[PDB]
Amino acid sequence: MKRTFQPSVLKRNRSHGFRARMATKNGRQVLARRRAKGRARLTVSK
Amino acid sequence: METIAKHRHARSSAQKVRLVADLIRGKKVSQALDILTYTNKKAAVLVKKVLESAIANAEHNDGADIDDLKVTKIFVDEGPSMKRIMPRAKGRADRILKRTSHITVVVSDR
Amino acid sequence: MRHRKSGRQLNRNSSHRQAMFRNMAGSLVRHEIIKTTLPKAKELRRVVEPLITLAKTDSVANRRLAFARTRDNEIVAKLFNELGPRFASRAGGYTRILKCGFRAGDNAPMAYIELVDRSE
Amino acid sequence: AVQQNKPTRSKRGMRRSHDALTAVTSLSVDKTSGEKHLRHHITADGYYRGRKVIAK
RNA sequence: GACGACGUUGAUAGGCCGGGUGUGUAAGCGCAGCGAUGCGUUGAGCUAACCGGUACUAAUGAACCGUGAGGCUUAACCU
RNA sequence: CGAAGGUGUGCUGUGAGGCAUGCUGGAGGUAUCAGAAGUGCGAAUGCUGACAUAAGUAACGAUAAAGCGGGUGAAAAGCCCGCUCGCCGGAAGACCAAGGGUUCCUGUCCAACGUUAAUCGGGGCAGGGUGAGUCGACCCCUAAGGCGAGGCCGAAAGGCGU
RNA sequence: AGGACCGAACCGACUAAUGUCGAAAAAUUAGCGGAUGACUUGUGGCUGGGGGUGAAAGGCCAAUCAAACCGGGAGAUAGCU
RNA sequence: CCCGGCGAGGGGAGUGAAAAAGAACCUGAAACCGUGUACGUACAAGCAGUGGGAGCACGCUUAGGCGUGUGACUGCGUACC
RNA sequence: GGUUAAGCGACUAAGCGUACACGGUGGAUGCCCUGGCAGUCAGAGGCGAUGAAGGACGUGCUAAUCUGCGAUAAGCGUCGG
Repeated sequence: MKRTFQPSVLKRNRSHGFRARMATKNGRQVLARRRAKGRARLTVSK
Repeated sequence: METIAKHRHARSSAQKVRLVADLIRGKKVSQALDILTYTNKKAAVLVKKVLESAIANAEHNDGADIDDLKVTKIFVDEGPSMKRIMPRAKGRADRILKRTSHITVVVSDR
Repeated sequence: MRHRKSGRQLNRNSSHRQAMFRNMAGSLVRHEIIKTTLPKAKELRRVVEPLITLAKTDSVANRRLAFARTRDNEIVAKLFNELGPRFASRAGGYTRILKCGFRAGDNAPMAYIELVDRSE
Repeated sequence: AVQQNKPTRSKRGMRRSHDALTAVTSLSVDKTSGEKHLRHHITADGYYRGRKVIAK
């Protein structure tokens, strides 16, 4: 079947990327919670 | 004088090695080598490779006599498991556990 | 229910079955011995013994007859050209089956087929 | 296809009363070579009723 | 798995010769036709399991489990 | 010259228990009398770890197809070669973008992985290989569209936008 | 010329089978409807939970939809096991 | 050092207080799984126990008979929450 | 002593049951700590455009990862202990 995750890096980057999530203040809290919860991989990097 | 040989973690199950190592209970060695050279199985690859290693432990460490040399006890006992995951249908898995077994061969002159 | 039938199926379709027994009988006379399982040994016999039967009384037409059933003239070259005086007197069987033993691959009853007259 | 009440290890044993491997003790000795093969079979060195039958 | 037939004092299987059966005029030559093809050879040839024989090959000497006159008591017959 | 714990044993109390002791064990335990509670488990389709059962049953993943000889090797229906057989051929062929990121290749190894064995493998150990003024991007130019200097607008964030 | 005809690709899902502890959390073989249109596909964007979007089935919104999912109120509450 | 596939695994030897401390390593219970010895068992049915009990097998005392194991057969008896 | 009959009658155990001795899997119990929770007591109560918190990629004799550090890279100078 046409399964749901038909992936890319172009869909991925402009949605869940760094400068996307660290654009707005509501995004920024996720970057300031993934920090404080001590996650290694912040959002997506290659 | 008495001697023991063990193959530990033989990659099979207990009933698979119990069946051929039921015939060689209470036998002499040369009739046991001849009943294991022509038993068409995998455990007869297993324990006959080890039963000849037991008589080596006689001719070298214990009693060099092999002609009138008995096998007293032989008992295959269980071992660990390799718990892999098998996929069954409709999304649900299946905890397979690839079985493993231990065999002792005990050789002496009662 | 098999009652008075013959010719074991050997778990292949008839088209596959016939085409194997060609390329074993082609292989049989070229190396003079084959290892097979017991039934194929027991039923390559019922197939090959026509060939050296229909090759003692040599003709022009029987060359194609052992080419319609063989389609391998190199095997037909060994027939009729050595096998003639090799088998003048044997009114009947030409295979001495040997029960060899057991296949260490998959526990088959292995065996040995040969032509009787062996000196090499 | 299901079990409703698990059988004991007793009846599990008596089902295994007949699994025992048939012994193949009936070896043979050669006529004129003296060695030992299995009956109606050939040796490791190609002997069968005192003949080098396969020469392997 | 059992039951049955045999194991060189052998026809139990396979092969083989023959017959039987089934399909129909094999192939290869020669003739008639520019040719497809038709005629002769030729009711030929080929023929699964069928039937009757022939030991040609495969069914070996052994080895093996099974023993070594069968308990007690009474009655009836042996002397 | 042997603590707790474990495992049997003889005794003892109305029971919850206690006391002595054989073996295993190898460094801690605790009387009498009192103080405080994460204080006593069979259940709750309780949670977690482990092990049975069905069972040596079912199944081995398309009904394209094998068969033979040789070799390597401790062992070969499956690995390497040769010989035929069979299957695909607007594909089960060969290139590219996406997407995966050593999965390619030689030496070497079989514990584990490969729904089997395995000398083989897209598996592990080790080393190697990707070479562009023209190929694609990066780069110069915009669409849909997202931000958005001044600004308009809005409790605050922020929304729209040149 | 055709929202024209026949029929592959592409697409869709009608009928039966099989499967339904599946080879698959919706498939495979045999057919079936269309196939220059109101079509089909790729890539890149925009819309948002009482809100999106809908040739309207309460269908679809990451296998879940008569109000998605994560966290937070919150150890809600439970005359009920 | 022997045997094995110059594998795994294992038996000796050596260290060490001990390898029934060996890298899956202190201690190592239970379920589950086998080995051996002893007894019962293939005409008997049924919550599988309890009351009675022959024979056999053993540790012993003291030789009179207890203890432990099994337990033919028999009287009652339909698990727990 | 032998013979026919009649009555009665163990050892057989493919496996299975129970108890002991033996390990087999298993990793609970007792014991252990450089691990963590709750606080007493002072001190601090900030880091940040002479570039942060949190990361990427490099640095050694080195393959890798952790600690430290940053083309001066497990470290430099400097004044002391």
